[PDB]
Amino acid sequence: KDRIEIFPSRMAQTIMKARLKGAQTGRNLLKKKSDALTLRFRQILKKIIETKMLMGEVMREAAFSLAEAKFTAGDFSTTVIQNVNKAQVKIRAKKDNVAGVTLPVFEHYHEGTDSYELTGLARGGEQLAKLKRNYAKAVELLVELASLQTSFVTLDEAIKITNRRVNAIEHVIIPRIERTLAYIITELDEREREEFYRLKKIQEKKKIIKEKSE
Amino acid sequence: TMEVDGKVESIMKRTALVANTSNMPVAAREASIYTGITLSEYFRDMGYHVSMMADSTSRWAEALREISGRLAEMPADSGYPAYLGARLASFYERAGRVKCLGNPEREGSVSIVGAVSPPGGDFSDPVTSATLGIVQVFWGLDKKLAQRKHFPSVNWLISYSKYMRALDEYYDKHFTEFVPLRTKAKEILQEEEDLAEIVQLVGKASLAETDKITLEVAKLIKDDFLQQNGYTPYDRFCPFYKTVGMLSNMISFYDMARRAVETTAQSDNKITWSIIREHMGEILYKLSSMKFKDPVKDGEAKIKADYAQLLEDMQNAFRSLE
Amino acid sequence: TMEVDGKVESIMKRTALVANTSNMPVAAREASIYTGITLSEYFRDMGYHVSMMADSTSRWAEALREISGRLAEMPADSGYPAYLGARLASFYERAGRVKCLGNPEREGSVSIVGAVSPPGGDFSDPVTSATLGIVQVFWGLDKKLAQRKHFPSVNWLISYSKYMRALDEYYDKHFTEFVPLRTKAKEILQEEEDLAEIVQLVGKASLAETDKITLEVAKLIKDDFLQQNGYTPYDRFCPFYKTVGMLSNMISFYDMARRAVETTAQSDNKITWSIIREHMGEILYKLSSMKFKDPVKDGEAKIKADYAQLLEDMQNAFRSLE
Amino acid sequence: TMEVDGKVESIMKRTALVANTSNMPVAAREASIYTGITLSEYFRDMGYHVSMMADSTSRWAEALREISGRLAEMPADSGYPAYLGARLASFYERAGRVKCLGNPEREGSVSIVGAVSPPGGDFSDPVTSATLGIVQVFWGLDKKLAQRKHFPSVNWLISYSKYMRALDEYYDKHFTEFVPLRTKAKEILQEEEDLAEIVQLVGKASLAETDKITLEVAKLIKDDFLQQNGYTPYDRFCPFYKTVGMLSNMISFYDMARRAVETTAQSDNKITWSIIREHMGEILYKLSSMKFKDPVKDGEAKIKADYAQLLEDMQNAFRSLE
Amino acid sequence: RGKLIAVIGDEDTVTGFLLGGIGELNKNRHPNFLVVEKDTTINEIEDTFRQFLNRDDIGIILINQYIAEMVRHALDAHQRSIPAVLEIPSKEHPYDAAKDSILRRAKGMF
Amino acid sequence: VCLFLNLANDPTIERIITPRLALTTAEFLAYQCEKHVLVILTDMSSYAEALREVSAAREEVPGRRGFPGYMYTDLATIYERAGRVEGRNGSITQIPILTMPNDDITHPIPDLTGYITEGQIYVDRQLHNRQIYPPINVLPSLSRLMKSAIGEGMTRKDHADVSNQLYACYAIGKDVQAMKAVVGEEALTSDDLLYLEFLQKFEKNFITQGPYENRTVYETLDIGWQLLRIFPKEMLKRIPQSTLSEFYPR
Repeated sequence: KDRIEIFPSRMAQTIMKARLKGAQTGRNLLKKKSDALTLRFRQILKKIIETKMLMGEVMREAAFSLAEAKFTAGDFSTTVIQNVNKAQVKIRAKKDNVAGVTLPVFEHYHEGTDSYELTGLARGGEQLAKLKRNYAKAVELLVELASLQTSFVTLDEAIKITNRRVNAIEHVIIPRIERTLAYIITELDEREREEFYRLKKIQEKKKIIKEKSE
Repeated sequence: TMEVDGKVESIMKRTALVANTSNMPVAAREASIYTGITLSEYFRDMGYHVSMMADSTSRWAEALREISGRLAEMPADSGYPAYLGARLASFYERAGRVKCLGNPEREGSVSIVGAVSPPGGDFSDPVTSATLGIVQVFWGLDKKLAQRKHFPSVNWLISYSKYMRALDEYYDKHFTEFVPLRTKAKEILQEEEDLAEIVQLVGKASLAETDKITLEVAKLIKDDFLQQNGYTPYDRFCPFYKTVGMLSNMISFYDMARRAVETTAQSDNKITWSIIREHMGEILYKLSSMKFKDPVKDGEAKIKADYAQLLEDMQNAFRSLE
Repeated sequence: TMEVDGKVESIMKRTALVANTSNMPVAAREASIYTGITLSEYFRDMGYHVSMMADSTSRWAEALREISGRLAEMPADSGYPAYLGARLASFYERAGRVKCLGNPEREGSVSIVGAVSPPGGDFSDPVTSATLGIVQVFWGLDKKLAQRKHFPSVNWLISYSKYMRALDEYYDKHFTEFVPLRTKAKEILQEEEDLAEIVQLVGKASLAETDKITLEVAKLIKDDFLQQNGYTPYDRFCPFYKTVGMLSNMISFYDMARRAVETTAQSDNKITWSIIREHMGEILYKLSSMKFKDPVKDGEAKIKADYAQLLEDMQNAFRSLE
Repeated sequence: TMEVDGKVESIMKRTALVANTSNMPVAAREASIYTGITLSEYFRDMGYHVSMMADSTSRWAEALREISGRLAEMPADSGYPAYLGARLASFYERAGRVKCLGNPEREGSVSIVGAVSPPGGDFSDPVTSATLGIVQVFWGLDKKLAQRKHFPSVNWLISYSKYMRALDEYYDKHFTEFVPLRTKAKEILQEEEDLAEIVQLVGKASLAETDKITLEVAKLIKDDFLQQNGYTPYDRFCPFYKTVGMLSNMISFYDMARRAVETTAQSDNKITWSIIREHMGEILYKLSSMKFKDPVKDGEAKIKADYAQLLEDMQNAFRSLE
Repeated sequence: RGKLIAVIGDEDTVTGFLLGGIGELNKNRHPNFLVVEKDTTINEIEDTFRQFLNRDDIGIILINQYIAEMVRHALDAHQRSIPAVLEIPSKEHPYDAAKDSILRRAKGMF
Repeated sequence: VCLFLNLANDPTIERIITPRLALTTAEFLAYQCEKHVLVILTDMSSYAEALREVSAAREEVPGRRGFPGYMYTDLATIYERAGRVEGRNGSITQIPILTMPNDDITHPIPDLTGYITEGQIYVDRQLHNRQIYPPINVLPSLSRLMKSAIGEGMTRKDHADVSNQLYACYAIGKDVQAMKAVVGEEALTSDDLLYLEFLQKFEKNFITQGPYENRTVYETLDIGWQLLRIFPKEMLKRIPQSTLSEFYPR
């Protein structure tokens, strides 16, 4: 609705000016928070593009190392896929922070159970070891990229919410207070005008009393 | 015309007018109001239940203001004389139901429906304030609803009646369900009002699934139970059987939808307002077009039967949904 | 009663009351202030350090307003007679420290403390404004604190005292350390005021250690120094040695916490408020409990020694954290 | 000073100043507007084309408010008298181009360019609002553009002129091609007003080539057409033939760039702003330098021929790109 | 307690990440990797992606670019953040920056 | 110094005539004795209250906010007895001092005083509470004729430039200080840390003076330079290079 529904008065005018400036301070701070989130989000998008580009090359090299391993080691794929046991790699989620907003990111970490030790023992040897190394490199790059993606999504949510807050303020709350202030000023002018009329009337009646007495 | 003893008669035989247009002498407005209320008191004393409409008492208050300005008196708020409050109270206080004078025992009434025309549309207006300090029912109207053509433009939040507790003694023995239906309707409109501030600032993503039902049922009630195009053969008049029927169907829909949500919120068969909307696009349109049933072109029995059939249709749709 | 020379003596042996209840005539309501101030000036001339409490200069301005209206004078802002400023000046400016007349050299004084009560706490009310133009001290009221039931409810952001310039000499002679404590207390309160505006608009996550310590020492000051239960035996009156000891301990805590975090910032062995609070939770408890020391039974020596021991414990705890 | 018939003359040979300060009699401040307009009407009657500049009709209006207050008239909207709007209306209405009285046939005129001083840019106060309702042109000088070093500081978004329809008659006779250029220039600038928000949303690299051309030509107009350093010899005074020539060439470039992009959107050899700039840097520099063409030394014919030669070069460059 | 990594890709891809050290069998003996053979249908590849999406300890998910294009509608349904979804190259089909499920959020990717 | 005192409890008519006595003496000392006078009128709000009292005594009806309608002409009569006059080597400068009621810059006294006068110097409550003196808030403060009082031969070559640059860096520092609490300190760039340091040292070394410390304009300018050297030259974008090269080093 149009007006805040405070009753006209000088006290009300003071309170409304305080509240208008409070809402404008909120607008400014939230707009700066949105700008921080937007700069970070844009940076994160650009690095997503760049790291996808790097991922292309890195995966291509890893696939060639796999080819090279097959060259020496043969069809070990089934060996690996069967001796699954438990994972040597386990990822830890971490609470990053930008602006007031918490960004989930990932930390690469090892549980140490290399179920595929000795697998290349017969022939695979160094080529299979280098394959382990290549896909460890891939794991690191993709963990960094996954931290990137999670930050990107959460920043998207944060940006949407903060823009909705800033628009809400500057399109509803501030205009509401401005309308209430205009109404308060008008009604105080009305009080003053009524007082002026009453005093003018009293003065005229005193003049008429002078004429009645003289 | 109206049917008396099966014979139709015009209502100009039971209406009397006291016309003092805006441009006619100003002082005559006061005499117009008092002539009207005295005629109503006469017909009351005969033992009739008269109703006096005062087409605008703000124009009367302006008559008093102008006369007082001519008399050179000291004004109260915004120029009206100090005695505007006393005038309005004494005029409204001639209204109540009475055990009339005289020997043949009788009973009469003079209801007073006094429209206030506040300057600028703001109820700080001294006429409006002094009036609301006296009148027991306040059908405040809202210019924004009026612009949206939500006629009647009654503001269902701030408007009030202090007679509701007096009438239940009669509601519970003529329309026994109406009191609970009314309480639930008011709760629904209050809940939608409370949500409106949140949704305006935040958007509908935050809504609970029962709150979506509250919002959509409130929109149904506002658009299709409250508003009533007064210049159409179907809704120029709306008997209370039709009114209570419409409200009963809408509140029954609300109860069934909330039950459907609260029973499947904990499940994988989760019912949502969107699912109900898609599944019952027809039932909702029937609830929307109930207002078009014509009290006279379609008999009371026909309209009550159709509303009962819509209730059955809904009670089947919800079972088939769940 | 009061202690004087080791004997409890009534306070009416050294007090006088000028009762003027609200229903007693308006003229007397006006002359009450003058009679009181003249008695106070009489004892001033005798040579005493008199102190006068005027329960409502607002209800005095009502007598002035009403009398002006009855006399048919022209009013001014809000209806008060235009000479309200001059009248309030003539009342207040009889204050001060004076070299009394007459031969035997002497110097009394008349402190004046005039309560104001504007409508609804309005700060533009003409009596409040004219007062602010005259009074050297103003202990304004914070309604937020009043509603929180935080007593005293002094608005330490818009209340003011212009006597600090004078009293700095007395402090540099008696409580030499008090002035920088006062300045830092005001600075801390203002920084916390600033930071709360961000905290409510965004949240506490972004605060640095310095900001956290400012907030978590400002809460200590606002709850355990600037808050006083006037009805308890220990805080019915807080001597100045107790007040300066309390403030010294709190500000020393601020200084040393900020020292730790500033010194260990931009370094791996980082100290934080999150560490300090848990490391010396006892120290914070005793800083909070300082208020409970009771001069009436605890000696000045005991209280000074206890506060110095708390300072010692604080230094030990900080030195260990470092 | 001004040049007339090849000699430098002081404009006080053709200017009269009704100048007064704020401590002068209030009746002097209020009478200033009328004294000025009466002198201007005297010269109009002689058949001269008077131009009368009021320096603050807001201060004249405050003089009016003061005189009204001294007379104790009823205060109208926001304190100004009941007749401020009427007085402003009549005063400005005294303007106009007239066939003067008397026998020797004459035309004169009085152009009232009176300034108005809003409170901090708020155009809602009675003097500014009535002035903008009465007046037909408004030039809206802007401290922000002055800060950006854009002289004149005309805002070209708040500014407006309602005489365009009246002047189409004159342009269709003397400067036939100015009208379309006016329309197109204002439309370019209005387009940029939204392209800026597009840039904020998605960045300059995200705009189609046509709207990139819009942006660069709009900056060209801002920097080298609407910007005019008033202290230089060459373009302190810009004759209308030169202005229409400048805008004609700039809009010719705009249309040619739009054509180049639009006619190759249907091809793989699609043209871009980068192609256009790198291929026609000389043309862009020439357009930017069109300012320097000096009317005092570079006659009308020479400037017209130079602008037409720029048009020839631009035609050839676009054709060779095409 | 820590998160895993899951894979939807070729036999070579699964083997390579397995030698990287991602693989385990959970307490249900479920794997965290699918070898994509032509015999498997698109409904089943979508079901596998959905299973990884539902399972809360999975962590990061990897998909070959083209296979993810086939799984796309479930990817488009996966709007939430916590399990990342890395659309990766393949020896069969290269990766393309265009129209990735995550990148659909953006207008600044030119 | 010729000092006129109208105590709070002296007659309000004596208050009405005090500013006029002050300015009459100022006109004698300036336009007849030819010596530059500085008139410091203190608490023009307390003067306007006396004007109100005299009007009500005359039994005029109140104007806006209770003050007389002619308050503009009256305050103008007081203020506009100032300025230099052709053919007399003296002048009269004024520095009215206003107690703004309710801190409302729209109140008739400050509104009319702004209409008649040529600037404003804000004493600010946040600065005062932070215990800065003189709590002159230089962001809303203005001197519409400063551009005549500075430059070579009046103060020094670099006065206008240093003033503009200090204002710009102070405002950017206030902006950065508002942003800090939202983005956090470690999210700040090195330039923003420079601006925060400049804000601190501008409020602590330049604005803050202490009551009895007298700084010539030259000393104020050198303090300004000592603050502007927080920035490398490329950040002082409002100072021309012809000045930067001359003053910046050392």
